[PDB]
Amino acid sequence: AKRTKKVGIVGKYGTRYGASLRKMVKKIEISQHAKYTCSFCGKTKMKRRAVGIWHCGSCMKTVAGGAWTYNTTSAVTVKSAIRRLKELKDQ
Amino acid sequence: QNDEVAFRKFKLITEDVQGKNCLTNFHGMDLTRDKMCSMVKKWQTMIEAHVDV
Amino acid sequence: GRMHAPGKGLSQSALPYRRSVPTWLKLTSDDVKEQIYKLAKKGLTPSQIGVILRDSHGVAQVRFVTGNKILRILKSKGLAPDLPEDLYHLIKKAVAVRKHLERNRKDKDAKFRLILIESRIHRLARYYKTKRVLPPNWKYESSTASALVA
Amino acid sequence: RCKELGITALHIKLRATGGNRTKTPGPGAQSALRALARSGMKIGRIEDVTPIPSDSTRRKGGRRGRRL
Amino acid sequence: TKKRRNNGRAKKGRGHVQPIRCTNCARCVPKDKAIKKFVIRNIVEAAAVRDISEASVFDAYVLPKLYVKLHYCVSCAIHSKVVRNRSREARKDRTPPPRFRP
Amino acid sequence: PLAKDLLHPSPEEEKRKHKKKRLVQSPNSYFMDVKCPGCYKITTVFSHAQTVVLCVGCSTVLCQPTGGKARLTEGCSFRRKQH
Amino acid sequence: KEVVNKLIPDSIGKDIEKACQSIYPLHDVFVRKVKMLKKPKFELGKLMELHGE
Amino acid sequence: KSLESINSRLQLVMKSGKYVLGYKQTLKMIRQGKAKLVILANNCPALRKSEIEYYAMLAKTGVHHYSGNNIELGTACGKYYRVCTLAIIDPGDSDIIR
Amino acid sequence: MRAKWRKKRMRRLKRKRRKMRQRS
RNA sequence: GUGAAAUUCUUGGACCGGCGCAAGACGGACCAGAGCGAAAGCAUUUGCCAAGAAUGUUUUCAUUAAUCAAGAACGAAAGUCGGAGGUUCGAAGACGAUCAGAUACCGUCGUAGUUCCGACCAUAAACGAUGCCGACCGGCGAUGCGGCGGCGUUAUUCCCAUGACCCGCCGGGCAGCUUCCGGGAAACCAAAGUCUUUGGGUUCCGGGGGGAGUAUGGUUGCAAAGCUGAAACUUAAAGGAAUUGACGG
Ligand SMILES: [Mg+2]
Ligand SMILES: [Mg+2]
Ligand SMILES: [Mg+2]
Ligand SMILES: [Mg+2]
Ligand SMILES: [Mg+2]
Ligand SMILES: [Mg+2]
Ligand SMILES: [Mg+2]
Ligand SMILES: [Mg+2]
Ligand SMILES: [Zn+2]
Ligand SMILES: [Zn+2]
Repeated sequence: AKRTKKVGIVGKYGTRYGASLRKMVKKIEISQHAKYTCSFCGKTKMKRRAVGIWHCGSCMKTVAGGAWTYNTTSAVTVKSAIRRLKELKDQ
Repeated sequence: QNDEVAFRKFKLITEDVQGKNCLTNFHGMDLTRDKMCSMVKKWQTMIEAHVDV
Repeated sequence: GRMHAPGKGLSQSALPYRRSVPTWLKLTSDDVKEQIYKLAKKGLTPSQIGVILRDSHGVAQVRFVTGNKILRILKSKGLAPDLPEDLYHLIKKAVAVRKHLERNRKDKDAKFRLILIESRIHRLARYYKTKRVLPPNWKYESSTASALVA
Repeated sequence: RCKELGITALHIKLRATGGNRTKTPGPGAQSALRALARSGMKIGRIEDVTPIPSDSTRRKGGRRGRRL
Repeated sequence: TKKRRNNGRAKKGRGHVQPIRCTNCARCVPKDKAIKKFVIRNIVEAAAVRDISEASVFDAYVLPKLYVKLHYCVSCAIHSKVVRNRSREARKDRTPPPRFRP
Repeated sequence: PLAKDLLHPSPEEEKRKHKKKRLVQSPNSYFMDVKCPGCYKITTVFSHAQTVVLCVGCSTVLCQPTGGKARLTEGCSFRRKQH
Repeated sequence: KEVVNKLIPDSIGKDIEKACQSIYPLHDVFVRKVKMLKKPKFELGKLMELHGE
Repeated sequence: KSLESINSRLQLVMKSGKYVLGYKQTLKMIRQGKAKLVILANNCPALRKSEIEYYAMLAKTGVHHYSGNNIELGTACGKYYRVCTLAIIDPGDSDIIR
Repeated sequence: MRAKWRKKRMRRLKRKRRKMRQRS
């Protein structure tokens, strides 16, 4: 059955730290402990090892990423901009 | 120009001066305000294009 | 009026009052059946088969010249598609919209169109399961539908 | 002042307030230009140089305007 | 009572029309509701054309026109007398007043 | 007119009216014989064809599908089928 | 040099108008504006041969 | 238009032609000289891709680098598992022109 | 009053009532 | 800067003119009783991505449909939360004026906000103050899209295609003018007609004015608030459309 109405993963914190802080950390913890689909082997086994470090259990590929998500939106936009500037630089 | 149209202007920035003569080179052109405003009319479409070249 | 659009278009096809095969049509029933079988082996849906037959081979209605409809002929020979054509195309459209949506999260218009498409899919599937064309436990799953089409 | 500094002709560039604000030149344009003409100064080209935004920031006064 | 069939604006098959600022008071007026006047006035007064022509360095100089489009809220349009109240029947005609060429 | 004869319309207004709104539905399309120059065989082509029709003996296009009617390639002869 | 001299009568706009007649007629076709974005180092000989011979 | 065409043709290769799914079976079919087309996901390891290309050159068979990945190639094949390499023995649908 | 300002006055009064009831 | 002023900036060069740099907003004029979208809404170029109405169809399925409690998606602006950004404008606030007073209208400055991304909220005169689907019932000239048919002009080219115009027809739209179709209390409406000659299908919803969209209960929401929602008591009128008169800074 459903065990909690809204706290979900931050039910481990009990009544402590405040509702807004628990709500704030809930999404970050979900993204932190989620298992991502590896873009090298295709298996959903890419998970965080340390802060910013993401490892895949299948192909043993370690990727440097975000603290809580596998990649940040900032880095994705940066990669797109770098690709655009590289293809502009040469002709 | 001796007998060209008058609604066209030129920028002609100065690069070098020798003696009492300032020497200019092309810097840009533009139409006059009245010509541009008179060209735009209703019940018609205008097409605007820009290109770096 | 359209099912999911506020459009009241009238563009249809006016089938002629003459049900007789035209005299210049030399094609016999077996020849048309062979053409349908070949075009089905090429992978054409019955709508495309009818379009090709009308455009190129000069047959007006397959039902008029053979006595049977195209899907009837395919099902009789046993090479009719497992999914109905329009249901297949609706699932294909929904899969395409979902593929576009998982990259463009802000496309709320695409979400609205996806909702409309899935409503159409479920209504068509309910009709087909009532007619027992589909298995009675047939269900459209948005996650696993992508392998069923294309 | 121009005559005592040896200038005999003048190109004219009329300007209004421009920008997001009004585009009609003030009451002084006509009299200033006519006085320049009647003072012996020669007149050359005339052109409007009012700043026209391709589109501007929000004009002051609120959405209900200047209530008077 | 519904005074006008079109509600005093040109919006027919639209939901929203972008607003414009009144040229007199800077009021946010819908673009299809505002009174528009496109004045094409000589850049010099008709009293001063002769003096400018005399003081021109050119012989056949064509004086510039001034192209200004004006937008008014109906408050400023009525107060500035460009538009006037009309009788109930006379409100229904859309033909602009004649130019008075002669 | 209070006494329009709905039973016997003349062919002019019968042809101008919409295909569905006629007294009896009649398609506006037809079938045509198409002669490609340099080829002897004859292809029966729909007047409103939605596909590119090709000669089986020559790699030549006969019609280009458009919004309403397939535009025949130039140099190609065509006639009607039984009105 | 021969860009500036050919935009002096705006032959570019005239051939643009001539080229666009098969799509939709155009009447007031001009190069409304050109601006100078980058310049090559100001070689004095080039400026001199633009002014002189 | 190329991606939708290859997806439709791959769907029609299934249910109508002889194929084989996977790396080991693809190599087996290639060295038996009966694989007429090899399709590779761009997710393929570069060493595996290069080796399969060398095998294809030796056997004179075509290689198509699929514009998806092993998950999407598996979906395009109609399967619920990832396929990274596959070989068509005979299409039955003119994916491979005579 | 203007109906909008009666609405605003009523909203202020409703907030005050909610506060007083919560105080118990 | 204003009706006039004043706060304010100014021999420290303020304002003005010129040349550049930086930033963030904003996409004029073209722009229309024009288009698209379920609405909210949507206007710089170019590319990509899916989507769509209308039209054409001698293509296919063959009743799969219309409206819909519960439920679901979207939902202007303002407001809330987190992160960027903050040019202008500008709630609050400060000051200068006006004034009998002036906590305002006017002016100067200026916070939140207005900008982007992510998450809430679910309200507008969210209007056509006008449910959806279907059928019938006047005329006319236009407009946008698609298709069809025709003198001709034009673009290149040698001709037809194909564009740009001209004249018509068909289908779907935004509308407009006229009408003793008919309706209505009338204003007005070709729908607000086809209604005592009352019945095409269906959904939501009103029962004199206040109290009151209030109290209470329940529920959603971080909050603001949203949804459901009385009663006591009070009142003989409140309202709608039109006419005459009076009055109008
Ligand atoms: Mg006033
Ligand atoms: Mg009134
Ligand atoms: Mg609105
Ligand atoms: Mg908002
Ligand atoms: Mg913030
Ligand atoms: Mg200010
Ligand atoms: Mg009903
Ligand atoms: Mg009551
Ligand atoms: Zn991996
Ligand atoms: Zn105003």
